[PDB]
Amino acid sequence: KIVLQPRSIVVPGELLAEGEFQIPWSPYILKINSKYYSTVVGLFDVKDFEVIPLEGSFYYPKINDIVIGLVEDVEIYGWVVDIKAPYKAYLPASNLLGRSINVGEYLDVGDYVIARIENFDRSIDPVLSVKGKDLGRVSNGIVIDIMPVKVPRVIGKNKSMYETLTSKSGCSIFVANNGRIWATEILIEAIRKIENESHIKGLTDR
Amino acid sequence: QKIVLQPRSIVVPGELLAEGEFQIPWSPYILKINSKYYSTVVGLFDVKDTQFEVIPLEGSFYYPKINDIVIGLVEDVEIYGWVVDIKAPYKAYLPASNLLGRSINVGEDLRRYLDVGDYVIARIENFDRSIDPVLSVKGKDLGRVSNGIVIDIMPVKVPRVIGKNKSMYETLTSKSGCSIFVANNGRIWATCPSRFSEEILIEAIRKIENESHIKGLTDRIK
Amino acid sequence: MSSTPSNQNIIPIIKKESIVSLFEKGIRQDGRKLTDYRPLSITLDYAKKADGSALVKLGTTMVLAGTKLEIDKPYEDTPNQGNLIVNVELLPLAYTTFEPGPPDENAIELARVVDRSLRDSKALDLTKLVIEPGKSVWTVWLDVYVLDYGGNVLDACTLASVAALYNTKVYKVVGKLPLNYPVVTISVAKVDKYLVVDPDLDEESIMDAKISFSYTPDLKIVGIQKSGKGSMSLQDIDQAENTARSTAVKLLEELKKHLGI
Amino acid sequence: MSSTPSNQNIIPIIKKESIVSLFEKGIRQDGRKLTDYRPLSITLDYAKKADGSALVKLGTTMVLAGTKLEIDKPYEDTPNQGNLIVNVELLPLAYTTFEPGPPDENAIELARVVDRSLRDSKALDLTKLVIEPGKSVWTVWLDVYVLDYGGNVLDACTLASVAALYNTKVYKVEQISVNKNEVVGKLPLNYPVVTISVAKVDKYLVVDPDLDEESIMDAKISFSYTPDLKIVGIQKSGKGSMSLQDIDQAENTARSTAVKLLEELKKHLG
Amino acid sequence: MSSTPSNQNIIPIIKKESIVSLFEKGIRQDGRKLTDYRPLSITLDYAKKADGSALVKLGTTMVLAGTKLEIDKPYEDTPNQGNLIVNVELLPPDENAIELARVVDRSLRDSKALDLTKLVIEPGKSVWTVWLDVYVLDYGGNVLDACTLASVAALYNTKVYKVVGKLPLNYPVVTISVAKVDKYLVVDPDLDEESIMDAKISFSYTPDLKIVGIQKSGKGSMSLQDIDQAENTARSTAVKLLEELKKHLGI
Amino acid sequence: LQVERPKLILDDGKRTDGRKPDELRSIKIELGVLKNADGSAIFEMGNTKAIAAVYGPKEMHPRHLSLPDRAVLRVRYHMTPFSTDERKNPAPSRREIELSKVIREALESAVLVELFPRTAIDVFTEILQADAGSRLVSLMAASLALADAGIPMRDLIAGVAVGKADGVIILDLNETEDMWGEADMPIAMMPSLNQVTLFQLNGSMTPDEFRQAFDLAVKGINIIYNLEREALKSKYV
Amino acid sequence: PKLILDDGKRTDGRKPDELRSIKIELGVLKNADGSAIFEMGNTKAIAAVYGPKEMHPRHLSLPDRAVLRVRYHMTPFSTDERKNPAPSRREIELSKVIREALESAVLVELFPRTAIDVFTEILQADAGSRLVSLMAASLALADAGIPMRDLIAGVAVGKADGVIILDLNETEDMWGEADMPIAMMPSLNQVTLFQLNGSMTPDEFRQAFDLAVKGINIIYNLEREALKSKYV
Amino acid sequence: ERPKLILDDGKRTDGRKPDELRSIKIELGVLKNADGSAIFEMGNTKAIAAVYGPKEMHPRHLSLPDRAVLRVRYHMTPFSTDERKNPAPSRREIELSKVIREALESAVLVELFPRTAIDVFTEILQADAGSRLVSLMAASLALADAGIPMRDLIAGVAVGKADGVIILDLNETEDMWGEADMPIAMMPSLNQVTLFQLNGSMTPDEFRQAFDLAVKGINIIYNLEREALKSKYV
Repeated sequence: KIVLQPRSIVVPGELLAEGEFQIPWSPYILKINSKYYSTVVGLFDVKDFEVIPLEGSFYYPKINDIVIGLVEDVEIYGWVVDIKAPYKAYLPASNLLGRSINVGEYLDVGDYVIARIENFDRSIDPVLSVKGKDLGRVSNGIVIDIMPVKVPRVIGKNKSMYETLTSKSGCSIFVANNGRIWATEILIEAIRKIENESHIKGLTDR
Repeated sequence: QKIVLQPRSIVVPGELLAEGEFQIPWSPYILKINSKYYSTVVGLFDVKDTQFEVIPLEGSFYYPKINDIVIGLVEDVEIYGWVVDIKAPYKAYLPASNLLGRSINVGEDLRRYLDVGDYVIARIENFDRSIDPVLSVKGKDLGRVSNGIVIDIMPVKVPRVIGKNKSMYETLTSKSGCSIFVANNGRIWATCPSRFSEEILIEAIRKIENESHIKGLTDRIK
Repeated sequence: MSSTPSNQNIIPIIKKESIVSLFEKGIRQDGRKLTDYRPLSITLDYAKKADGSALVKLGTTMVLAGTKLEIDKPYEDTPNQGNLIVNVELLPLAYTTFEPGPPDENAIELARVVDRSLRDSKALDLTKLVIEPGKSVWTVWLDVYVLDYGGNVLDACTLASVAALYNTKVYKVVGKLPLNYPVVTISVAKVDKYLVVDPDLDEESIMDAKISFSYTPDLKIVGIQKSGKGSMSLQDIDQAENTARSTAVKLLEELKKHLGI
Repeated sequence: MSSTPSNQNIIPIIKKESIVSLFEKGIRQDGRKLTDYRPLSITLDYAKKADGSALVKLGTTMVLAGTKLEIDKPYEDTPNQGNLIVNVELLPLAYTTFEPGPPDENAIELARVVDRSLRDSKALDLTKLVIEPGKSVWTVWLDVYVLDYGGNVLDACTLASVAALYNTKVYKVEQISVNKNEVVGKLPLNYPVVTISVAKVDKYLVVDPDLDEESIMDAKISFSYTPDLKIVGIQKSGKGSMSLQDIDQAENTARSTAVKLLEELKKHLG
Repeated sequence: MSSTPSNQNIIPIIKKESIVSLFEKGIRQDGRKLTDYRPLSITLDYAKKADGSALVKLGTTMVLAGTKLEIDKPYEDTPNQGNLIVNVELLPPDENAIELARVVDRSLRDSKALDLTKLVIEPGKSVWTVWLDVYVLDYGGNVLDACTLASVAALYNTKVYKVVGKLPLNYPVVTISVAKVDKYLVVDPDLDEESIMDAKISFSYTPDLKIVGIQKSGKGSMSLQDIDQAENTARSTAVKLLEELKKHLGI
Repeated sequence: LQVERPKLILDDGKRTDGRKPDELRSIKIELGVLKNADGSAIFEMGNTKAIAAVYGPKEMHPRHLSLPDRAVLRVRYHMTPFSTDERKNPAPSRREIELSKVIREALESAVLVELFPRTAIDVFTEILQADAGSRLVSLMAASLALADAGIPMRDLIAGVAVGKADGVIILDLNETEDMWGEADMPIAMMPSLNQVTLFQLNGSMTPDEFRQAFDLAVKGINIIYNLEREALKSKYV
Repeated sequence: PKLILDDGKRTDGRKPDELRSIKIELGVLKNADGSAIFEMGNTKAIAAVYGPKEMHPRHLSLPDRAVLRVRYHMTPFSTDERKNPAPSRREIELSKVIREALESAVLVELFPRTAIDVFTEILQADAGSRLVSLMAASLALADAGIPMRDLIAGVAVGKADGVIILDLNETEDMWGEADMPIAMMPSLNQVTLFQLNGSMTPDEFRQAFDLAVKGINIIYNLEREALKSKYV
Repeated sequence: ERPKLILDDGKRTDGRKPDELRSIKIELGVLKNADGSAIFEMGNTKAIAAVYGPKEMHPRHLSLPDRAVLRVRYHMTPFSTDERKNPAPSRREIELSKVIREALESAVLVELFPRTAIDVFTEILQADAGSRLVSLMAASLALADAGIPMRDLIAGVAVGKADGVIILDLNETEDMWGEADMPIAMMPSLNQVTLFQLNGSMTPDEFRQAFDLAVKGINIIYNLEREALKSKYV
């Protein structure tokens, strides 16, 4: 049993550690027999080892997550929502209302929506719920798209960044798991700078 | 008018069987125009009592009749169930709620109960003209198959492999090496121990297909 | 057949509601004015095996054009000219939704519009490409490859086209092409009730229509093409050519600077 | 399109298992060992209107190749040589998922692999093939039509290809235009060429893989040999991968079989 | 590949049974007899830039055919005749278009109605090529007959150049199609009749009433007697059709 | 183009077919010519002839090709092999693929497609005689056919190709002018709404020549538009 | 060329009412629900059938009957001059003509919403290919147990030097006066395929009509027995 | 006329020793509307790849229930060769697109995205032998530049034979006029071969010698790939 690196930059195929660890399943680690390999351009780490992806422009759905989506199509029984995933999400018309449809043609093609993934696995596309607090149709400000990878980075590290982006410009910017923040001048920019300068520490600044 | 032209002959499509009116039910293998009766398939002309029919000597496709018991193959895992190949012109569908006995929970099927590649024993709960065959895995010994070998045959020799009064069942269920479950599907599921004197029995179900016309067969099997 | 496009590029409502409020103050989302062209980059001799090439970056639109010369027969149609063959392609690599195979309709239009603005402008004199009359002649194959659809691809196509032709060295090395003068194409988009110069992807997804005007150095109109589902007023066309021509002065100069004049 | 094939017929999750333990014991289900080819047969002059033809039955794989000679211009890309054109077609007839139209991808690959192995071995030369230089030349059309897809189609294609070229009768150019009555003589053939495909199934190497074995294999590698046991073409196929030792050993197992194969091929044609 | 046509448009079971009752008294829905053709019209020199053209209105079937002449080289296969190329196009090549083109070509070529050998300018070198493009503008049923009437008419309308004169045309050729509907034979079947028919058979005649082209079409089948009689009805009609054609062509 | 002539504007200010610089060719319209078509028209401009056929709003064959909120227009521009001087290959050319798109987009702003979501409206045109202006003759035949099909529209589309021959601004170009002139500027519009539907230029013009030809087309279009309204009118009651 | 030599015999030594040699072979392909090889002298054809299966695009299928998909294709080495394998205008015509022939025999009503695929290759051509191809198809469908009203037997009757002749060879197709392919369901006496190419008098038409029917009944027996070599 | 490929000292026409690589240039993230992108240069051979990350398959019956579908394309611009090449996909381009796809099929962890599609498109801007490998490596790096999980990067070289001399990374003169041309690509850390072809002729022994020469040429490129992706800002 031996680990090979402290916390360097790691590439796909790069050997991490070998032997008997366990070690839950990560999409960023592949293990054949005893050897452990990174599967992504990422950052090696440990605690109690792991790879934090440094690259990745898609979002991978987890049940319970809060995402800001974009309505692509309206169906007869609901709405098709884009959530930056390999799969398109579906918001049932029932969930939005009070539970049924008097067959009528309501948000439309291009409306942003904050919602929670209520259901998702390997045989289904993500199903959205608009039930909770602040969940609903976004009707203002701007939606800033970022790599779903930099989601935790735009915040800190003890919520540090969140107060710094807000104490220079505008208001309640919402960092969704989705890699999309809803803003309410411009910030695109500094979230385009913490966006690209993320590799370099200690965070910040200005 | 009422004359039969043949004794017990090997019959071909477009071959004359009978003249005039008989009281036969509709069959895919016999076409009657006005008063003449013709074979539609390469088969076996059989006369019993007032009736006659054609046991087909060829047919690699299975045709569904309600409440049949087939052994199928999971091709696709749908959101609310599974799509299954049962050797038919139509692909069958096994509802998820039928298998679980309940509606699917919020975060279930990776596959788990049945995956793409799994064998299934199920009965055709519902089928017809407007619908594709719907299945049920409820009865005894239905559901997923978890060992042995599955032998594919022409679905048309299914009655012959079981034989008259289920007798080719136990002559093969007892030189070996069973339970040999002859599904109506043209697929039998064998479960020999067995390594490795083997159930190359498989070649015996092949010899049945080569000579269904030759009699008495149930004794030529040895 | 030739059908209304199915899918599709869905621009958000709020990213359209706010784009118009920006127009109201005469500024666009990237910061430029309603009359400003996007930043222009021209890299001559990018494709090293081409007789002449140009890699044009216009905003986020990337276009590469290469030339290939050969000796062929002049057609039954006047045997006192060379040949010009324009082939434009949108590669399945430039945009997410794009698919492989033959040119598509937009691809054919882009090719045809660039062909006309080169041929009719007398920008490239074909009569001088004759080696011996009715016999052997130079054939100019111009292949335009769009590598990143960032909007206003017609204008970037023309810039790369002219640039590639000026970078072309003829052999058996003898000299450049018999080029009279550079040609530019300026696209003006009717967005709402505004006329906007060099539209980007978002602007192209919200516009009613666009009209493209091609100019020679003497500021002579040498090609016009209207595109889009929507319609424009007579006053929109009249004003769009005014806006287009004023920009043609600026654009011909930055083009020359890049082409070594 | 060049996409992952969206059809598997689905090999049973249990069929794969039984073929893996029939292995180990080092045997197959058609009774042969891991280094055995299937029963082979070659019928010369099967298609009477071809200049030369062969019907190859390799196991349950059935392939038919015919030749057709024509006088053409050469290219001004080198012109003291004739032409070889290979067209392989996996016919709707051979397998349930095959549909008709232009050659597919597997078709094109099979054609190009066979073409390289015939052209690069210099087995067909050429030789020759000029009737008068930079002016007139023989053009050999070789059309290989797979009639039944039973696995290891590449090797069956090569056997039929070589056998059909050996069956080819050439005719008289008489000023200009061809004839018939005066059959001049055979094709400019230096030697026969064979292809051996070894499939990596689970942890085993398997020579002449059939349909069931091809459906469960990780990958297969094909080795082309001249009679002097010189390697003249290699092609790897499949979704999966092999180790360096797998390839190293795959070529050993292929070469030992090339001796057995070249002699059975020779018996079938002289 | 070549598949059973999926788009069907469906025929009412009650409509067919009313069409059959009208047959039972020897009349049709458009009022004509079981042996009558639909009203025919032929406009020569309709497409002005063609060498020769014909706009044919037969019932509600409209067909336009134009000719184009060029100087090409005769093929290796016999260099002592000109060229005829027939391209048919249903304008809503498909399968029906290819069939129609091929049946029109055969009956024109085999009847020796248009002498190709006389189209030679100089043997083995330069020859006249006749392009025949037939464009079905309105599919009103029995399009094959309207295709042949248009083709012949356009050939007769064609003026050759150095203006010199007509083609080496021996005689006109007509084609008569006879549909088996229910238990009846119907001449010049319209759209509804084609939608309810078992099959149709087409007979081409030169002025002898000599058979110079036959083609059967459709999902269903006819008896031997049906064919025997269909040609007998077809031939009697050919006499009537040739004389209306000649009137249109100016003989 | 040769490099000095042939003569385009002749020896008194009259063209090679006898027209003044501001005169239209003869126009002939005919409606409902095809019986198994929901709408049809023949349009003639001098020597240019086109026939259009329409198949009213109907269901789309493959689902994903249809649009959820509007009809899909399927427009075809094709030239018969005998419509030109040299036999033209009936396989669609690059010219025909371009014009089909340009004509479709022209009609996209006139046809009220929002009225028939998830449907397809098919519009097929054939050029039977080509003598310049075909794309415009074809588009007008399409507009008239659509009207002949009772499919709702914002306005009819009238169009002409204004141009330049010997430094002279001319209306409605013939074949000789298109081939040997300096400019060819097809303009089509919805005259009642003063909205331009199609706009192209091939050749060369000055900013001022552009606006003078632009003016000449508008008054040429207003005459064609009158002939269109009255062609559909005969049905006198 | 002289076709009916002055003695009453043909170029290949046959009488005016004689068939070329015939060889039929069933179940030749393993991956094919039904197959057959048909030889008619110098014409060789092979057919494969893939039993009722699902249609790939939903809207190309029929709610009440199966769709037939038939193909006629000639190999590039089946002719005397190399034939382009891309489907010719001839092959597209004959594919339809053979499909429409089989539409009246195959009981399509039994398998609604499905597709039945029938593919045929001509390995050797010498006139009669379209009928040999059709007969190979018919037998292949039977070798698969797809219900059919009756087998389809067919010959090309014809005319050489005024002499009405049965089963044309290549010389007869390309130099004779007429060529009349006829195929039918002989037990139901229903004509399934009928074409004429060349020229015949109304009387000659009816004479050759009769010659074809007796030539048909001979091949029909050869078909029934060929499917009966099960063992009977 | 066939040029002498090996002087006369053991050097090549371009100046390399039998075991030397051409100059390698790598550039990541060159396209803006593409989930991943890369440029790869091997001497005079230049290629550009774009990836469009896991997304929904257009027709449902072309997708897979348990894994993503790879859509890989190899295409040569008309001005990449010396004589203009017809832009329509030739038989060579159709073969290589399949061989490049299958090479990626063992590296790209497709099991993570059932019912989806991963699109990879390559363009050859300059050709000089090795194009299929340069294409494949640009593809591999582009997929990494997109963050799509992979078993290991793919590095490749064409090993060959010139004047009885076994050589590494052939140039245009060597592919055209040499005896053998053997493109080999693998996942170097897992020691699994991903692409393996031979065009020409070799003895069993020369096969194993070139085999070894490729493996060490691969390992060099492998580190150039790794570090090119690793030029983080560390």
